[PDB]
Amino acid sequence: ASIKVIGVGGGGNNAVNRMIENEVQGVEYIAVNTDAQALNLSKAEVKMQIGAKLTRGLGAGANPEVGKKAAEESKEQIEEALKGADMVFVTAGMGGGTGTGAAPVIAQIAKDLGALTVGVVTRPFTFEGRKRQLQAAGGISAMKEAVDTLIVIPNDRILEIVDKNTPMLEAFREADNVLRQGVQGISDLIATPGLINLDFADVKTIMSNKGSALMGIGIATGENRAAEAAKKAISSPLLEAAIDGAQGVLMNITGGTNLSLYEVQEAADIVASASDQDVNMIFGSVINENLKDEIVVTVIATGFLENLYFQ
Amino acid sequence: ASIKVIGVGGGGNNAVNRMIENEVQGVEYIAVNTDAQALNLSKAEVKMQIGAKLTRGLGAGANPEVGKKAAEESKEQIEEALKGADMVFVTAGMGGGTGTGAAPVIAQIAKDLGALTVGVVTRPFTFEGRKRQLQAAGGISAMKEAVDTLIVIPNDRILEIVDKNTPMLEAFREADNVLRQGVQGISDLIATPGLINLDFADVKTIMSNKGSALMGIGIATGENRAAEAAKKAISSPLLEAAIDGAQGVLMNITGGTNLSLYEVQEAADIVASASDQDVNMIFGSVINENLKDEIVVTVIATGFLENLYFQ
Ligand code: NA
Ligand code: NA
Repeated sequence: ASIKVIGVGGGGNNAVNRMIENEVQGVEYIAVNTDAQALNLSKAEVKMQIGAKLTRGLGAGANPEVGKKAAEESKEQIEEALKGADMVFVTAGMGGGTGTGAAPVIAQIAKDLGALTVGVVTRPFTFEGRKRQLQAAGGISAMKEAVDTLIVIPNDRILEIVDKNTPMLEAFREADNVLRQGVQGISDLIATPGLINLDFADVKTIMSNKGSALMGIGIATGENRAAEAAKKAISSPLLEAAIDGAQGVLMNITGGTNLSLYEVQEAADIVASASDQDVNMIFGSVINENLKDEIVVTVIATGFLENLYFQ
Repeated sequence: ASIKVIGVGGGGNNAVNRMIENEVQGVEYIAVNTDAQALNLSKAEVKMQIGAKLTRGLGAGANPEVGKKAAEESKEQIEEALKGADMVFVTAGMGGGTGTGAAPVIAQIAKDLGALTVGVVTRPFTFEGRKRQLQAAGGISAMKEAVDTLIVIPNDRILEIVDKNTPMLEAFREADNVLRQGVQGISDLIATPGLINLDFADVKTIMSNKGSALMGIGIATGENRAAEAAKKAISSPLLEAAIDGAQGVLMNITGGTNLSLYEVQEAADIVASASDQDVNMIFGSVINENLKDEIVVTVIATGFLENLYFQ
């Protein structure tokens, strides 16, 4: 019901701006940062500088311990901002100071206020280096303890989706779009008009597994678009483990006014077929009138036990 | 000081028997099973049938939920057996009913009595099938929540170490020997006479990280045996992640009376060199007079964040 999306650090702030630009419905936005200049580029109504005394508005120096202390020092302000939320999406890039350190604090605060708490985070590109990778892993570990479900987006896999000539700036931009998709894929089903909506209880079920979660996105146009987009979503490089490993599955199929119930069910069947016979699966559909013939299928698959996929 | 090794199910019971056969010092042995016939093959002084009413001595039917309930029903008996332990090694194969379900209960009991609680478990061979793999992953997940450190031994990697003509029976036997090595590698350093012993506090440090732990074993003979065994241990297929990912490292070098302090330090240097500059590393050495020219180096590396190594 009351849904808040809280963007923590640069990548999270970008995901929040993308949602606002795209007029995503039914949610309140909160932008959090230690970097006051980055925060002043936010489009969010609620802009929350944390660590003012500690960081002086200059960011966390890529130190997760500073992001953490900043969040701890602004605990009261965060609690007030999230008060009464039924669901909170805590969205952040991992590997820096602010996202890595503050997001897990914010997540535990959201849990403590009684919110269904969903983390949506990116693992940094390998090109960012080993220190970024290691810090990110620390953050992902803390986030996993602090949320109900943690959706982890591997940025390296984005480089498998986009053109090989994609510039680095656009690669980051695409990462932040995938973050936005991880949030909107779920929130739209609860908040926005479609052929099939889900209530909080429905979502709440699959979003309360242990392990971690992954997402896949598929886009298609043309007569066989529903089957094609559904297969693309489950075959997505973002979905690093096959969906038959998942304990729960949510499917969102979004399209224009020419998307039919038959297409929704056909896509759902394909996803169900690739899943465990005992999966808990839910699905919905929403209409975006700016789509003509394009449809977008987002699968969120939860309950992957990390130990099963250890290299 | 008071060290207990508790073998839970068939694989754990085998590891316990191997230690007893090899006269491992300084530890008390407890064998646990739901299968009364398997338990009557134990050499352990304390033999603990669990789930007598529930399973009638016939085992858990490969159902982890039955192993769990059996352990829960014998909680009092387990608490009495472990009472006062300073350290408890909970050793089990994962993927069956008894090991998978009972070991995590036993581990949390050991934690609740104030023991430093180390899990040493095997992941089943792939040839055992998908159901075994999935059950095992569930168990590893529960064990990780219930111990201070969880050492995970991938049985498939044993097939990379042994002869390609090794029969299946001997493959299982080798798995259970690696389990024993995971326990004795640590316990011998606290309990058994050597060039260099470690006290509880020393171990306790590296055994209290988060994430999971891995082990590597190296064996060599001849003039350059110490350097060779140390390099073999850190290059071991059992050590599925490179040791520079670890937060803590223990090295045990064991040999006959011809093993020198120089050799111990040389091996320790090689291990330290391959580790993170900021690793917490400890090492010791013990003498086994039945070794002539052979030495054995065991590395236990703790604090691997599982998310970092997700496929
Ligand atoms: Na950041
Ligand atoms: Na068993």
